[PDB]
Amino acid sequence: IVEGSDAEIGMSPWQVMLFRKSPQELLCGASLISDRWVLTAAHCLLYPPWDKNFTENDLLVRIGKHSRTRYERNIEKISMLEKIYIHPRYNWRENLDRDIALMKLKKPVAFSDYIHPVCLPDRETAASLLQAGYKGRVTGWGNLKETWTANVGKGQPSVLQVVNLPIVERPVCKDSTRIRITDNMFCAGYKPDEGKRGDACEGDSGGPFVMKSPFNNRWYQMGIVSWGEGCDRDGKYGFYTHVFRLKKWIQKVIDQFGE
Amino acid sequence: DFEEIPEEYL
Amino acid sequence: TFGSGEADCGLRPLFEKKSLEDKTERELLESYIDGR
Ligand SMILES: *C(=O)[C@H](CCCCC(=N)N)[C@H]1c2ccc(-c3cccc(C(=O)N(CC)CC)c3)cc2C[C@@H]1O
Repeated sequence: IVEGSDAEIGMSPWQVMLFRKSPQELLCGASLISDRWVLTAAHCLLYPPWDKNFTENDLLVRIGKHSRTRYERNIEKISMLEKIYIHPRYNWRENLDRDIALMKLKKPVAFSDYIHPVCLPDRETAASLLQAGYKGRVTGWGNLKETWTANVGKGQPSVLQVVNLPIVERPVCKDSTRIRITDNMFCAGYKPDEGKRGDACEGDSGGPFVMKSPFNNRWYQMGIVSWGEGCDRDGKYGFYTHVFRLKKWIQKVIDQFGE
Repeated sequence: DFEEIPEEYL
Repeated sequence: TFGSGEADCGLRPLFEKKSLEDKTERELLESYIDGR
C-alpha cells in the first residue's frame, strides 16, 4: 500500500496472506468469506505470460496476521488448500476480466478475535454503496513504493497497512487507460487535484476492497485488488474486480460442494 | 525475510 | 444460509462487537453522502 498507514490490531480480521511454500514468499492478499472459503484474484495463481500456474500444494494460506514476516505463534492460523477454483472465463489474454478465484481450505478455520469473515454484498447493498465518491478501504503487506519501475525509500512494511480510497466514475476510469475496461471492474483512487494520495501496489493484489454499510454496520467486500498502472501514479487509478457482478459464480461453486 | 514456520505445515 | 453459514459476517470482535470504532472508519461513513 502506498501512502497508507499501519493497521490496528483486529481491524481487518478477514485479511489473508497467500504464501508460497518454496521459496517462502508472500504471493498476494486474499480474504476469508466463511470458515472454509477464501476469495482472491485469479491472476495470483494463473498467469501464463509470466509462467505462473500454482496448484494447491504449492501454497499455504495464512489467516489472523498482522506482522508480515513474523510467525505469529499463538495468533495466526496456517491452512492448506484443498481446491482452487478459477472463473472459467477469466481473461488473462487481454485485460484481466473476471479476475476472481475461490480457494477451498482443507479444514475449517476457527474464528477468534483476529480471524473473522467478511460479508459478500447483495444487490441492494451493491446498489447503494457502489457510487462514485464513496470511499472504501484496501489493506495489505505489499510494497510501500512503486516497483513497476522499482522504488527505494522504504520498500516493504512490517505490519499490515491500510488505505481508504474513493470510487471513481466510469468515464474517468476509462479515459485514464488504454486498456479495455469491462463492467466486471471498477476503479478507485484520488484524482490528481484532490490533494490526497494512495494506492495498492505489488504484493497487494488479491486482497479486499471493503466498505462498511451505514444501514446495518457490517463490512462488505465490494472489490478485489486486480491491476493498475504503476502505483500511486498521478492520473492513474487502481482497478478492482467487481465482486457483486460475479456473485452468481461464487455461489454456484460454493453450493456444489457442499456441506 | 520471512521467519521460519512450523514444519507441520510444509 | 444464513450467510455462508455465518450470519455473523462483517462484524469485528475487537470493534463492532464491543462498540469500538477504528481510527479511520468515520472517513468512510462520512463519504456516504455523509447521510445523517
Ligand atoms: C498485485 O500485487 C499487483 C498489483 C495490483 C494493484 C496495483 C495497483 N493498484 N497499482 C499485480 C499487477 C498490477 C498491474 C498489472 C498490469 C498492469 C498493466 C497491464 C496489465 C495486463 O497485463 N493486462 C492484462 C493482459 C491489462 C489489465 C497488468 C499486473 C499485475 C500483476 C501483479 O501481481
